[PDB]
Amino acid sequence: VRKDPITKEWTLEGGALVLADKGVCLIDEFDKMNDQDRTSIHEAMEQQSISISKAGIVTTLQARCSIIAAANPNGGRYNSTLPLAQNVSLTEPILSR
Amino acid sequence: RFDLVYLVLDKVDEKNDRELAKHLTNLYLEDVLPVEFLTMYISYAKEHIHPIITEAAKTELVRAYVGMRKTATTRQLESMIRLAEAHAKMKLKNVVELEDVQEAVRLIRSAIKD
Amino acid sequence: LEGGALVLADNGICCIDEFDKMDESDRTAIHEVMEQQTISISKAGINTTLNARTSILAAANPLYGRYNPRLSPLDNINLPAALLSRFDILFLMLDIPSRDDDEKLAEHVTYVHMHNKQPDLDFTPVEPSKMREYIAYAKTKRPVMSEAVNDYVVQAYIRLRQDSKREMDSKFSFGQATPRTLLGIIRLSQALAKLRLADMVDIDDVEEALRLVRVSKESLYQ
Amino acid sequence: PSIYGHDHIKKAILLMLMGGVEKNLENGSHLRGDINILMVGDPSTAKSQLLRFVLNTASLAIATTGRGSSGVGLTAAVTTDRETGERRLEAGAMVLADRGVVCIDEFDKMTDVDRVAIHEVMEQQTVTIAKAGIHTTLNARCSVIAAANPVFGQYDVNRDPHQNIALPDSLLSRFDLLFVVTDDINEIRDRSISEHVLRTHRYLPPGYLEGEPVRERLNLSLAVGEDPKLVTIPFLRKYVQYAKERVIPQLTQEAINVIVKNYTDLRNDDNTKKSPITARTLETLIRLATAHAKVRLSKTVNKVDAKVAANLLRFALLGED
Amino acid sequence: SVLAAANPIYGRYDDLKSPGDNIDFQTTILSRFDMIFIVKDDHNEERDISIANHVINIHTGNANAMQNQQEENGSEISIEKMKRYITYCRLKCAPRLSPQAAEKLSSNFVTIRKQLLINELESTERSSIPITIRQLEAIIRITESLAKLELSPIAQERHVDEAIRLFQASTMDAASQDPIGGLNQASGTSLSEIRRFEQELKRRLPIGWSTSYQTLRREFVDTHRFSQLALDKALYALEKHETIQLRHQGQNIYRSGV
Ligand SMILES: Nc1ncnc2c1ncn2[C@@H]1O[C@H](COP(=O)(O)OP(=O)(O)OP(=O)(O)O)[C@@H](O)[C@H]1O
Ligand SMILES: [Mg+2]
Repeated sequence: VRKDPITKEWTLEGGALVLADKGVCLIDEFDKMNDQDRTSIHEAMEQQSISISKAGIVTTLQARCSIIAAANPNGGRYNSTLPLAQNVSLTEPILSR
Repeated sequence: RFDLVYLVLDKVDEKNDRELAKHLTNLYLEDVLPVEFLTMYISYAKEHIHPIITEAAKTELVRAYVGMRKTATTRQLESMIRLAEAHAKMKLKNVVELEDVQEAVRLIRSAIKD
Repeated sequence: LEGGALVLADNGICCIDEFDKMDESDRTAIHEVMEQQTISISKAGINTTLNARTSILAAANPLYGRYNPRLSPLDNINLPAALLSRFDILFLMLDIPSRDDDEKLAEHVTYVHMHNKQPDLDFTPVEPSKMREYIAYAKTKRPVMSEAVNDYVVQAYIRLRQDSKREMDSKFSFGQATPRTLLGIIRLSQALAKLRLADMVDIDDVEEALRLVRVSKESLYQ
Repeated sequence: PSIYGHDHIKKAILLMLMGGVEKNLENGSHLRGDINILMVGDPSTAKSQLLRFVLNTASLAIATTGRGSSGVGLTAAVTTDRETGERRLEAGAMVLADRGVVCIDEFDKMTDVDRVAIHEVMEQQTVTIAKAGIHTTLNARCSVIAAANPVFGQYDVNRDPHQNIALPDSLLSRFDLLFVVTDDINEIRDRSISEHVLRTHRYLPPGYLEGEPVRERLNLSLAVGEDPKLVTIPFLRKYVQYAKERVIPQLTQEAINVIVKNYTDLRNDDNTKKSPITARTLETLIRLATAHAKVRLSKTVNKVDAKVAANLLRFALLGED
Repeated sequence: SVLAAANPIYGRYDDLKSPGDNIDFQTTILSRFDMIFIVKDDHNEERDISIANHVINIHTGNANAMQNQQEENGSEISIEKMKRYITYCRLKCAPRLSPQAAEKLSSNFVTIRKQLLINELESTERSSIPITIRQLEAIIRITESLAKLELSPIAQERHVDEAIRLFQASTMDAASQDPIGGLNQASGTSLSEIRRFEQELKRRLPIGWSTSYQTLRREFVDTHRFSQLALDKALYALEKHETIQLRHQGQNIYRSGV
């Protein structure tokens, strides 16, 4: 959300997931990322939409995007004697998507 | 990386405490120091004078560093050279000799003592 | 160019209330005044130094409530040790419940509410204009010292330091004595001499100053 | 009458309605005559339904919420006058309620930068504006009633009182009465309160049929002509107005004798109170005694006023009830 | 009105840990919700096959070819018709309770508020899901909402029963998580007394034959081994599907397996 320099009204501006509508968004090093930033794609990964309620703007956008992500396991390397849940830090809500 | 580090100590000593308080009170009591000669001498030594090093400094400096290495890093020798060449700028000269390197090593080892 | 309150009060008193909550930005100015009394000015291309000789009267609030059987006075308040050392005198006034004192305090407070006049007593309130006239006249006066008087000050200071070497204990006292304490002893003797006396200072004046400092120091328990 | 219980808080609100007598003192000082009350308690304890009642019953009342308020919105704001062209000041919530009451809800959820301003108004009762070439002191003499919640969801009796309340001590010292209220599970209390609530929810306004939705619209007919026993609300409003404007009691010695003994007894005891006792408790006793004297429509403070004030403050601080 | 959805900490409910370590919402916000639904997966095969068939019918196009028919006949209505019915009902009716409805609601409030006291005393920790007066007002609102559907001008015991059942399904179920074991201070002696009583019961009673709760109380308590918490120990042994079965209106305790 940005203030328009000319009109001086709050307006919406695009992002990475909106620039890649009907495209592909690639996220390298997906495990070395803040949880607050990672959790922003929960709605876009399944519902394929973005909802904003800020500064008098109440809108829903559209992001029909596919995500291919690459990550590293805990310790930098995979332990084949352990289950998956103890080789990564991600939880079920993001692994199911 | 600091060339000289000094530790100022304050210990409860009767002689030192009395002597300090005495001259402090004497200063408060109402009853060989040049004023601006220092500034002009400093400017003269800094703007015209450039000393050099001779083999007399070589002979003392190398053996002094080795004797200090009988945990002195290589920074120590470049610290001695700077102090010796700064002392040479004093007692106005144009070259270093044994007195300057002796004073420099004495200063840098008295620094080590603390 | 707009000067601050510290600069504004020259040869005057700066009363800093709620000094605990005041920010480090002002702590810089408080630190510098006690050191040199000459305020350096903002960086708006003027490079100005302004005279700021002033006296400081600070009121403090201990951290999280009241006094705490935590032994260190540094733990009671946020103020750094260096900042407190520059202060000439520190006074602790702790509220200790005592059955006798509460009765007189309540009576004194309630007399003011019943009758607006303050409670009449043998103590006589001197007229305030006389207060100002005497204070100004004392301020104009200039004392002077003698060599004999300051000799006993050295003995007092060495006794204080020999006490301070063993005074380091669990609860009482704040660090150790510093030459600034000797300086403040003479500085306080100045005012007690200016109060009524003139020319050379009396020997008992040093005793009075030492007594006031010692009572303030002993206020740490009380 | 739609709140079950909370008798002591309802007495404190009434004493707020009939404020104390303000004393103007030398050195340009004034002793405040307002009574300020804080309520800390568990969720769903009818804290917010008393602030709403005070909003309606009082002559002047201003409502405030912690998170939806700012410092410039409580004291004053610099604006411009379009018609003439100068720059002027616009009043905020605190100064608009001069000789009135301010009811603040979710008081603990207020930001720190917001909470300093209310401090000054609670202490000096004046606002200082030194912005944009407008140097002014504004009068704000208002009574504060506030409601908050503890740090956790519910009050804990196994922890010290200061840990339960997130408010600082300086702010907490400026309230005359702090009421900690707790919901305790008991079958008889539940049976009575559930019966009361179910009786309340079965009320039909006159002129309405069963199942008829309430038509809170008035059909654009704004006005017809353009200009044990309980008491009705307008009569209470008349009583409060008459008491505030017609009686100014003065303190007496025999009441002071009771006040001093209560203060001395309270100060020197090992009981653990929810709030510390200090030299400002005496002023609270005096103010409560003056208010109770006004309630009686009398020009002097009697011993009974001191007894009632003592009982109220003992309940507030100790809960000895 | 507010309709909210959220996930627990760690993603899944993790029934192994305490409810207080699973819900991050404070008591202040949780008291403003009339109904709270905790949703879990049971991983049953029959349900999985039914859901799989239902979802595949949606994708293969068999969904619409069915739905219209029911929407035609008598069992479903369109979105617009239901919207118009909702607005008509909200703008026409506002029911009221009956004297018997209040009596039935007060007793239910007393019961559901008593149960919380026993639960909190047993678990020696405060409940994360609170029960307050708002929970009584919620049931009143649900009763009146149920009455609103039929355009009835009065709410009666028929609606009260369904409102009570909905509240039990929604909030009392969430409150009554019934932890099998938390290894906390509560039931600390039980950490060994459970195994002790299980061994004493399995040595007394072979794999056949039955006993009674009356006898299993009187005789095993004459030795002063009672703990007041053995009511759920029998159910926990039953959970093993072998130790205990309850028959004959709960009177008979039958040993069924190892
Ligand atoms: N003693 C009571 N008598 C009548 N109604 C009550 C009582 N206590 C609570 N209630 C009811 O509980 C509901 C919520 O009360 P209220 O909003 O005043 O609570 P609160 O203390 O402000 O809560 P919160 O901590 O959630 O802000 C209201 O419907 C109110 O009528
Ligand atoms: Mg509320």
